This record gives sequence, C-alpha cells and structure tokens, in this order.
Amino acid sequence: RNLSALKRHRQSLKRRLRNKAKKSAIKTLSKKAIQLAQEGKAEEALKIMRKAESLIDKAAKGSTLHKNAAARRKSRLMRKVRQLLEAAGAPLIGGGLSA
Amino acid sequence: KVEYDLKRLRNIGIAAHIDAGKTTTTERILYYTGRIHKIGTITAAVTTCFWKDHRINIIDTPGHVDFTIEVERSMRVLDGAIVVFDSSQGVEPQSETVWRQAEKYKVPRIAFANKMDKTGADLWLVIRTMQERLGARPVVMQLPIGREDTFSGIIDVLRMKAYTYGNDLGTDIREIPIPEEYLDQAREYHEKLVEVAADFDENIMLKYLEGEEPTEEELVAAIRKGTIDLKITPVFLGSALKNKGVQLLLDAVVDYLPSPLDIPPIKGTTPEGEVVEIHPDPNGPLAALAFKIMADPYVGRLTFIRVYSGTLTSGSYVYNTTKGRKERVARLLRMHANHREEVEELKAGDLGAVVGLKETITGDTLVGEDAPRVILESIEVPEPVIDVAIEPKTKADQEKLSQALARLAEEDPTFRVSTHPETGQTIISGMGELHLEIIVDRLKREFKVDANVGKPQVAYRETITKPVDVEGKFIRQTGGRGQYGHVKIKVEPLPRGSGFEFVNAIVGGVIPKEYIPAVQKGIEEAMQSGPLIGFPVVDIKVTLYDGSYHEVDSSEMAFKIAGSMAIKEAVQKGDPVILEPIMRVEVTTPEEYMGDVIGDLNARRGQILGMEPRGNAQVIRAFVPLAEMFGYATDLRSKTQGRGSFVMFFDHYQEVPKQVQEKLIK
Amino acid sequence: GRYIGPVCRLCRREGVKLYLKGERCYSPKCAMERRPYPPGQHGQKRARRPSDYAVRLREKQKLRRIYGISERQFRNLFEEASKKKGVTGSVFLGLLESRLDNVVYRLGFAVSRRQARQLVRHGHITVNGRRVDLPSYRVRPGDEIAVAEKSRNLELIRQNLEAMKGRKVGPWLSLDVEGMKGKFLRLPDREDLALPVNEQLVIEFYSR
RNA sequence: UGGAGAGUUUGAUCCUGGCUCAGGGUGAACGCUGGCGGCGUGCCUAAGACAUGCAAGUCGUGCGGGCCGCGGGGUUUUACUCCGUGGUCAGCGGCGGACGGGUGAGUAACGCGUGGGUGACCUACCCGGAAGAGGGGGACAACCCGGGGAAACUCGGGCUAAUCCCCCAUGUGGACCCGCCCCUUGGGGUGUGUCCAAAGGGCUUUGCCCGCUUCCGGAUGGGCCCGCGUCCCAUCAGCUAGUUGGUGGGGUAAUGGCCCACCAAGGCGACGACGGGUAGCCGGUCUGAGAGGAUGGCCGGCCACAGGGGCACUGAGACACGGGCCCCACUCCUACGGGAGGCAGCAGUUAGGAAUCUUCCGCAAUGGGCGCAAGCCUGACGGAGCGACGCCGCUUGGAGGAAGAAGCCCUUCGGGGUGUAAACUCCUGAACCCGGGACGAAACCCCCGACGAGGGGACUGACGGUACCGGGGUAAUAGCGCCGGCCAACUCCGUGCCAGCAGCCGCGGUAAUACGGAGGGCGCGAGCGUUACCCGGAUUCACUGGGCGUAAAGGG
Ligand SMILES: CC(=O)O[C@H]1C[C@@]2(C)[C@@H](C[C@@H](O)[C@H]3[C@@]4(C)CC[C@@H](O)[C@@H](C)[C@@H]4CC[C@@]32C)/C1=C(\CCC=C(C)C)C(=O)O
Ligand SMILES: Nc1nc2c(ncn2[C@@H]2O[C@H](COP(=O)(O)OP(=O)(O)O)[C@@H](O)[C@H]2O)c(=O)[nH]1
Ligand SMILES: [Mg+2]
Ligand SMILES: [Zn+2]
Repeated sequence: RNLSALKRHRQSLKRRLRNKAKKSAIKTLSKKAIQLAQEGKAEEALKIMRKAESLIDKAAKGSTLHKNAAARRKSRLMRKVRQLLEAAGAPLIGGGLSA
Repeated sequence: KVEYDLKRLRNIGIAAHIDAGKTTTTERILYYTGRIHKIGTITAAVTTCFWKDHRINIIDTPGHVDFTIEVERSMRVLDGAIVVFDSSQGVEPQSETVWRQAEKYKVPRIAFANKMDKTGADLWLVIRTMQERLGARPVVMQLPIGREDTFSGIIDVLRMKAYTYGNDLGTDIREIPIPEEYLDQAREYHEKLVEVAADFDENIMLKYLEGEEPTEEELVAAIRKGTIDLKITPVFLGSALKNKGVQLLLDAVVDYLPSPLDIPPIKGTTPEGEVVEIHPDPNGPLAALAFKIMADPYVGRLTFIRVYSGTLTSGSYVYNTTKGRKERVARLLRMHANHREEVEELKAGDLGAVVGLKETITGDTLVGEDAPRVILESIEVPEPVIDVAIEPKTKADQEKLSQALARLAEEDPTFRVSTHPETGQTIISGMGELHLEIIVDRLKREFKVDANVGKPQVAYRETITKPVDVEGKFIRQTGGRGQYGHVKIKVEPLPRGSGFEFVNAIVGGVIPKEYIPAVQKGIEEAMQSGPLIGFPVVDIKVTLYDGSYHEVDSSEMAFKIAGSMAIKEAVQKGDPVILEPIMRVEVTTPEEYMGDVIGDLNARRGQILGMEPRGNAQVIRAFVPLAEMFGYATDLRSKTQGRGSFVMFFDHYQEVPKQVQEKLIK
Repeated sequence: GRYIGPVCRLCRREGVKLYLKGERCYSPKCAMERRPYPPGQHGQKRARRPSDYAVRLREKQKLRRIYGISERQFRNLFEEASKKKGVTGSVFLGLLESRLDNVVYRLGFAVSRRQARQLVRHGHITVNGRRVDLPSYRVRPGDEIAVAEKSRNLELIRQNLEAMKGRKVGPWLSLDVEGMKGKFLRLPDREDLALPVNEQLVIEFYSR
C-alpha cells in the first residue's frame, strides 16, 4: 500500500518552506533598497542595499540560490542603486558600492 | 498426513421437480457442514463441505423444468444424490420425472421430504407414491413428532433415538428421548427396517428370527450395501427452512451415500479403438473430464473438472485429446462455501477447478502430457423439442446475431442453430419454452440484437390434378440468328410422392437428337416457381411427343425455352393444387392423459394411426401438417402435466383443404 | 538425415554407376551392371532430349549423391566454396573431400561412405587424440585419423583394415595399416579425385 | 570476383508493350506430418482495461527515544530505574529513489545523423592542489497528555538530540558595482568599497579513518547554438502580431521575443512557404552485379511518453514510470463525511486478433544504490520452463543378400515394375541403465607487512548431481509438395463443360501425362506446402540504363 519515500516528501515540504522565505525576503528587501536609492536617501539606502546583499550570498550557501543566482541578483542590485544615486546624491556612507 | 482416504468422498447432487427445496436445502447443508465455531449463492458449480470426517461435493442445479440435460450431466460426473420431495405437494403429479431419469444413468440416491411443516405435509403420502408412481423400495428411516404445524422433534428407527427442535433458527435442538405416547409406533418400523436390511445381510436375518438385535454397525452395512445397488431408497425428513432433519440428513449422507470407490469405473477409448475402464487410482494415467466453464473476474477462465485416474497437479501441463491441445494448468482451486481455497492437486475421484487452459470447452477429456491420449465417453443425447423463427431485422442485426451464437453456442451446447435450407430465416433449437424464451432475453439484451420472433414457414409444393397437352412455340425469324424452337408435350399428374419423369417420345426425329438434352433442362428448370405461389412444382410425368425445328435458326437454347414454355403452361392449365408437408409423430403418454391427447391431435388437421402399448405408457402414431404443429411441446406437456413426450419425422406432401388454397394466395 | 532406403537405384537413374554400397557394387550386380537404366515403370524407354536445366540438376544430384549428404549441407558447402578465394570448382570438392565420414572411407576404415559414417558416429574414430563423432567434421592439413582403442579389435575394422594391405591411398593421404593411423597430407586435388562429375555444370546450376 | 531468363496479342512474322512465373528474405501466422540437442527468438493488433505477488533502498561510525533480550545496578532497600553492546520499531536527519527496466502514442522537428561553436553555461559522487574547521544561540518529530475520525490519518498543548536550522568571527580565497591594464562577444588581471565559509562521528584517541567549508584544476555526464542531410499531396499558393528587428526590464546555470513594456514595419514562399497524409531517427537489416529499392524486430546510441491534460515543490540533476497538486475518464473501500489508486517494470488475467511463453530458480557470477565494514536491496542480470519461430548438428541403421518371394501396378500376356528394397545373416549400438562428476570462484574479509607494493590464509554455485567421463546397452520416428508447358518427374482406372483445377497460357463437352484414385517417378526431408509482405527478375521511372513520324508520348 505504501513506500517510505514520503519521508522525502515531508522534507520536500520543509525545505521549500524554508528557502521559500529567504527567497521572498531578499525580494521585498531588494526593493526597499532601490526604492530609497532612487528616492534620494543616499546613505540610508546604501545601508539596506548592503543588507540585501548579505541575505543573498547568505541564501547562496544552502540550496536556495546558487552559482551566479546570487552574483546575478547582486550585479543588478548594486547596479540600479548606483544608477539612481547619480540622480544627484554622491554615495554617502561607505555602503557596499565601491568608490 | 494422508488427509485423503478416498473412501471419505461424497459427491452428491440435489435433484427434484421445481418448487421443491433443492436450492434452499443446499445453502442449509452449507451452514451445518461448516458452522465450525471452535476455539481458534451456489458460488460456482461444485462446492466442498466437511461433515464428520468426510468431504462433500455438491452440485445443486437440477430444476427439472422442461430442459433437464444439465441435471443429467452433473448426474454422470457425481456418484450420489438426494431426491428432495415436497412433503406438502401430496396429490403430487410431478414428484416424478427427476428419478426415472436417475437410474436412467445408474446412480444411487436417498429421499428427503422437505416441507414436513407446510399444510398437507403427510410423510406416508409420499411413500404411498414413491412406490405408486416410480415404484421403488424406499425405507422409512424416520418418523416425525408433530405432523405439520406441530413440528417438534424427530425419530430415527434404525437407532431408535429421538431428537427435538425447540425453534427454527437452527440452534436449540437436542436428542431428547421419545415423548410418552409415540414410542410404540416406532418398533414395527424399526423391525421392518431390520426386516428390510435382512434382504442384504443374512447375519441381520437369522439374528432377527433367533431374537438377537443386529449391531448398529452391521445394520447400517445392510441398508448401505442395499441402497448402492439401486434396490432401496432411505427416506428421511424435515423442514429445511426451519433447519430440521438436516443435520440428521447429513449423517444419512455418509452412512448410506456411495463413495467414489463404491461406484462403477468410467469407460474410455484408446487412440487405437477399444473400450477400457478408468481406475480411481491416484497413481495411474491422468484422466479427467471437464464440465463447466466460467469467467472469473479475479482469476479468469475456470474449468471445473471431475478426475477419475492419475492426479492433476498445480503448475504442470495437461493435454486435451478432444481438441488436441496442450493446456498448461497453473493453479488448482476448490470452492469452499465462502472463500477460495487454493490447493495443490486433485487426486482421482476428486472435484474442483483449474485455472489456465483456453481451448478446453465442456465435456473435454484431459490426460497427462504423455498419457495414452484417450477420450472418455460422456455421450449424452438430449436433442430439441421447440424452435422459433428468428429474423434479425435489417441485415444490420443479422450480424450481432452471428456473434450471438458464436459465444452463446459454447456457453451452452444444449441447442442448435440452423439456416432453413429453403428460405433464409434461421431456426433456434431449444429444449422447452422457457429455454428459447430466456435466450430471447440475453440474445436480445446482452447482445442488444432486436429481431423478429414468429414461427417457421412451410415447405409447400405445386402440382396438378388433370393431365394436359399444350403447344411450345418460340420462333423469331427476322433475319439471321432465326431462333426457332417448338415442342408439344404430354403432362400427367402422378401419385403424391412420384417425382420427376420425362418422355423422349419423338418418332423419326422431328426434333433433332442434339436438342433434347436442352429441351429437358428447360422443362426441368421452369418447374421451379409454381403457377400458384411459386414453389417446386413436383409429382408429375412429362411426355415430349412432338415439335419441329429449323435447319439454321434452331439452337440448343431456343429449345430449352420452348420446352420451358410448354411446361410453364400445362401446370397453369391442369388445375394446380397447393401440396403441403405431413409429419409422422409418436407421443409417448400414460393412457391416463391419452383420451384428450388424441383429441387435441384430431383438432389439428391430423388423422390418427394407432397405439401399441409400451412400458407402463402407451404410444400414439399419426400424421399432421407442420403449420398446425408448431410449439407442440408446450401443448403435449399440457395434456400430460409433464408425463408426455414425442418424436417427429417427415413422410409425404398432400393437398390443402381448398379453404386453405385461397388462404395461401399471399 | 543421411537418406536411407534403396541406393543401387540411384546407382541407376544417374545411369553412371556408384559405389554407395561399396563391396557388392563391385560384384556382378552394382545393380546397373544388370539393369543399366532409370528405375520406375517406364525407365527403359527412348529418353527425350534433356533440357538445359535437367542437365545441370543431374550433375549436381550426381556429385551430391556420391557423398550422400542433404541438399541443405551440400548447398552450404558450395555457397562457402564460392566466397572462398580460389577456383570455386576444385575448392568445392576440396571440402566435400575433407569430411570425416569421407576421409574415413578414403583411408579404408570402411567399405562404403554409408558405413564410414556410422563408424564416425559411434566414436570408433579419432582425430589427433580426442575422438570425434560428427561425420561433417572437417579435417585440416596434417591430422591423424585413427581408429579408437576400444574399437581396434572389432571384426569389421579388421576385414576392411585387411584388404588395405597392398592397396594405395590417394597421394593426399598416408596410411599405416598397423597402428590403424592415417595422415591428411594435403588437400586432395582436381584429378586425384577421378569423379564422373563435372563441377562446371553444378556451378552453373547454382547460378540460376 | 560480379550480371542466365521463360510463358502469353498473329494463320505466320518482326517490334512495342502489359500481365505472369522460377530466386532471396520474415518477430511471422495457417495446413498436413513432427524424434534429440545447442544457440537465438517469441502481443507486429487495443499507447484498451487490469485481480495477485514481487519489481528501491540503505547507513546505530549522524541524533534522541519506544519495545525486548543481557551486564552492573544506581541509594543504605524498590526509589529521581543511569550506564556500555546487540536485536528491534518507527521519528529524525544523510545519500539513493532523475541510474537501471518498459514503450513508440506523439513528433517532418536542430527530433535524429554528421561536423562544429560556446568571450553564452552546468556537473552529486571520483582524482590532484591550496587554506581552514573560532565562538555562541535555536527550534520539530519521536515521546507524554488532551481532542476529531468509520477509515486514511489529523488537530492542540508541553518536552528534547543531531552531520537540522540561525547569528558573530577569521577569511587562504571566491562573489558583486567603479576605475585602470592585457585580451577581444561576458577571457585573464588589478586597487577602493561591500558581501559569504563550515559538522561532527569511530578508534587502538596530540595519529589515523569517514566526513565537513571555501577556492583553483582534472575526469565523466549534460544544457543551449549553428552548416549540411532528413517522406507523399500543388486538385494545399500564398503564410505571419509576439509576427521580423530594436531599446530597456524580467527570467535562467546560460544565449535568446523565452516572457513584458514601448518604439520601427518587417519576417517567410515555386530553391515549394502555409496546409493536409504518413512516420519515432540512426548504427544497421533484407534484396541487388552494382547504382538503387525497400526497411528500422532482437542488440547498441539519441529522442519522447508513462491512464488523457495542466503545474510547480524538493534537489547537482526531474517538471520525476513504482513523488506531490488540480481537472477529466475509469477501479476500489465507505460508518457515503470523505479516502486509496495507475502493470508502455517481471509473471499473469481479460478484451482484441491469424498470432506471440512460467503468477519459475538464484543474487553463484557481472553490474548498480546505501555502509569504514560485516552486510542489506537489486523480476538489472545469470539461469531454468513452454513454442520446429529461426538457424546449426545428430538419429530412425551399416555390410552382405535372388537373372529377382509375396502383394500391388502395367502387359503385345512372352513379360515388365516396385527392387537389394523386404526376408534372412552376421555388427555397431540413439534411447536407457549402475558409477564418477565440473569450469564458471577469486576476490571483498583476515594475518604478516606500513590498512602501499608484494606474500600468505579462509568463506563463497541458481543452472546442477546438469554438461561431460568410464562401464553396461535394445535395430530403434517419416513425412510433405509435385509429375501439360514455364519445370526436373507418366502410365492405368474413374469421370463426361459434371465434379472439379487454376500463378499465367489454359485443362474438363467418352480413350484427360492438366479433374479424382492407384502404381510409378521427381524434389526436399523433421520437415514440406499455402497465405501475407519486401527486393529481384522489371534498362517496366532508365544516374549507371529508356523514349515521343505511324506503337503511349512535341505544347497551335
Ligand atoms: C443456477 C442454477 O443452478 O440453475 C440456474 C442457471 C441455469 C441452469 C438457469 C436455467 C437456464 O437459464 C440455464 C441455461 C442452460 C440457460 C441457457 C444459457 O443461458 C445457459 C448458459 C444457461 C446455463 C445455466 C442456466 C442459466 C437456472 C435456473 C433458472 C430458472 C428459471 C426460472 C424461470 C424458474 C434454475 O436453476 O431454476
Ligand atoms: N415453508 C417452507 N418452504 C420451503 C421449505 N423448503 C423449501 N421451501 C420453499 O420452496 C420454494 C423454492 O425453493 P427452491 O429450493 O429454490 O426450489 P427448487 O430450486 O425448485 O428446489 C421457496 O418458496 C422456499 O421457501 C420448507 O422446508 N418450508
Ligand atoms: Mg433452485
Ligand atoms: Zn551399386
């Protein structure tokens, strides 16, 4: 009637549920950042962006994101942010983005 | 660990005329033989049950109802039988049949009076018949306490013990001694029993006259050694519905019912050609007969079989000589009254079902896969009695019907299909009304075919009364293939059953030698479509006494026409007469019913011919028209309540009563 | 299997005498010696001219009947000799000749091929040691065909091994009546085999 | 090293030309016969449905317990019942269930084949190299108690372990944006800034073994892209809006209208678009002198699909055949409130059909997953079974033996034939008997060594008491087709355009080598015929290798 491979499903669910979060996290967070950065919040933007970044390479560790999955998202985050901070702002605090 | 002494085998059949108690009696046997309860549907043909160190195989199905055939089939396979009787039905005219068809094969049986509780339930009354009707030597084996509504306990003479029944749920029984009165009644019947048993054991004979009582063990031996010979028939009793006399009838089983050994060996034939017994030794060649196929949803095709010699084995290989085929028996199976017992083998004399086999239909003989490729007997000959016209509506259904029998004729070879060799329409051979009737449901339902069901047609014939002579001319002279043929003939009627006779009555040769062949093929021909309705104008002599010709125009053919004209008209002219088919029939009937039997036949356009007695019966011969002869079964069986049977043959053709002349102009 | 049934009949038909029996065929009665004509009811009648086909068929039946060997096998061998590099005609004979049941007869251990076969079958023979029983076995160049030991003293073997003292054995074979041995020097040759058979025809027969 | 033609239009001829036959081949069926063995092979149809059993697991050397059998009992006695090891039951977590096995429905297409491109990528396990393994917290089952339920299970409290999760640290080093350097599609560097590592088990315990973390390289397997090749129908001629291109996003391991927004009107087609029919593709297979024609079963490679259809989750990998979700169809249980399923896995059932097998034995070998191992799983596989389905080998006898029995057939009645055939005579001795009896199996493990080389030792056979070997050993299965010509093989009797034959031409209408029987003969032989289908013959679609005045064919 049954085969103890559901042990694989039970897990299947757990894991999903886990990364499912750091997943949607980086999302909302990725936004909160570019938002300000564009809004003008020069430094306090770079702050969040620096956080977002972490949470990314952080998720890269497990099986959530991986390879360039992280690196890609980054090259776009600290890409658009910097391309909104030039909307007259001069990268204030020493956020991620390099001089 | 033998578990099979053979001498412990009881293969029995419950026969008896409808109403009775056959079926109900069986489910009951299948409750006692297996209520067990120890500190731990006739679901397929034959079933096994255990009763006091004895395996019993039952095949309840008889029914009698017109078509027996089946009853008489299980009968051949099995060894014993209970002829249940309806105690109530006293002025019982059909108690009969059943049995007179049992010794018909050669098998032993005991009697049971079932409804000993239903009004009119008079035990004696049966025996007052079981020797008055069939006339055997039954032996009172019990005497009921409380005739009918007052059905309490019962008494077994042979063992002078009394039992009782406090209910009808089959629980509160017990062996309580004789109740005050009664007693006396016993003795005498227990003496006659022993007096009867005397005609078997001399030991139980002297001891009788000396004043000693036969041992309860040597006494049984007599009765048993007496039944098995078809000399006596132990009668018992009890309301099978109220569970009474059953557990006692079950003893009655083993105690008097033959074992696969007490019975006479089956004959079979070698591939060379010579009879030979088949010995019940579970170590000789493997010889088994088949008798019932059934489609199981779980295991598929099932082929219930009765082994005689050798022993079939689970996961082996068999061989059916009948249809020269190598079947591979994979699994053996025994039907228990409630589950599927999967056993590993059936030793000679045992019965069950095999799984596998594809070409094995009814009556098949299966031997080892090297054994003498022999074929048993089985030859049963139950032909038909009632048929019908079946015209499959538009040619569409004419097919659904072909398949109809293409599977229905394997699932029941107790019939015959035939295409009337004279008029498309097909006949459906049956063995009694009901028979064809219920086919008409399945063949029309589970086959969705929707055709017609009226009656056959009659192979009429044309001919004449007065002799005539007319001209046969043809000539067509316009310019070339002249076409010139002409002849004169002498047409003259011949006795009803004369045939076809022509006469080469040409003098010098006014009609060339080479053209006569053709002038005949022309006359012979034309006679096809009658002058009245279009039927084989027969029973006449033709005389070609004249006709001329032309040197160039004549033709082999031109003459075939001219002669086909001379005839095409002599019959029209000599006053035609619509002849019809007359049959020879022989109704076997007790001169009891005879009186009306003959009547009815007279009022059937028929004229009687005689009645030279036979057995206790009497035979009647006579002629009749096939038209006024349809569905005769259910008319003969009417004027005889069942005790009537007939045959039928063709004879001659004869004029229709004129009133039936213009009738047929259809 | 190896035919069986009237033979000094085929001896006939082909009308070119054969030694299917061996000894007797030599006596005044190889059959054809007395009735040199096709069997059957007609047989002795003016024979219509043969068709271009009949001819080749008969030359095949001739050659194949000599070695008495199922058309099947006969054909396989031919179909081999063809694809074989060398004048197919000779070649074919080459193999036919290399059959153990034959080498035996040739070496004289048996009076007839029909007999030589039975011996081979019943292990009365041996090749370089291990005994063989397949008549069809094909001998290579430089083999020793000997009579087994259990055999050695069996009437038949003697008598036949007897008539051998004196007679010579094909240039492609060397026999030692004593040790009942015999080597397969070389592959027989076209002429060595004086057969009343033309290979050319037979070939042409397998070309249609 | 390879090429054969014939019959049939006429009174006769020559040409054209169609038809037809002899040859080979088959997952075959059907008919009549059928003795042995070896190696192959066996649902071609309903990709219809399917009872039953088994086809995927495994680690206690990752972790905490429940239950059971042992130690010593914790305390002074049972008490808060701990400990170490060996069974167990599930729960955790780790890998493996994406390989293996089945199938051809779909698909005319970068699906396949072949040859290449990845400055456009991925790769668990396995090798080699470099550097690490520093602190802390934290939940959820199991378990207990309580509640819903027919069932499948499920909900609520409360504990608790771990190689499970999470934060801080160090970052050999890797990831990102910016700038410069080499390079040249996103390839290597390099400086500022920023971001990220980790896990612990076993022993013989400062040393190993198995793991962990990051990074570079190898190896293996893959994704995507491109040139060329890849069937029939023009009585399918025009097709196209995410359509073709662009900019910017999203998405991905990665390119890309793969998706979206918004611009621009373009993209494709007689070199055959679009539409319709059919079909899984190849190595190969059959035939053929070759070119070519057919074809794609078994074995190997790729693809695709797992009742029909859609979809994501987990994960190195899947949109997963014995995983999940939803729709529909069908099967089953139901306390009818809701549950359980998917044999195109092995075997088998039913239906269909002309037709295609045992619910077999073994993990002994090979191979695969899990483990340090012992070992466990393994219908993959290694074998057995049934089937002349194919092919190969073998037997039913060998040597004698009559101017020649019998019977039967023909006859000119002299006789001819069957025919050395039988008989009979010797001789060998399939089958069958006692007896002996394998190869496949030498490693993993263990001991010396140094758990390396090398040396030594032990346990391992389903088939199988089979093959085979020695001894003993009886004359011991033949059919089927054909006999007018092509085409080898002819007489008699029946029959009378009847019955029947028949591939073609034709045979049969009182003497039939053509029907039916007999004798005899020819062919082949455990086979022999028939029916399907493909090549050949057919230079009869002609590239090799054809034609058009009148034969079919020149367009007004
Ligand atoms: C179950 C048993 O034992 O008999 C049953 C089963 C039964 C013998 C049936 C009578 C008759 O159909 C029988 C035939 C031959 C009817 C024709 C086919 O369909 C056969 C395949 C079928 C086999 C058994 C069957 C179906 C029975 C009856 C029927 C009684 C009918 C009436 C109207 C009284 C019986 O026994 O009375
Ligand atoms: N009252 C009563 N009825 C009975 C008894 N035995 C049988 N019957 C009835 O007989 C009728 C037919 O029974 P069945 O055995 O099927 O008849 P069969 O098949 O012809 O033997 C039913 O009404 C049964 O109830 C009995 O002992 N008592
Ligand atoms: Mg009944
Ligand atoms: Zn001769």
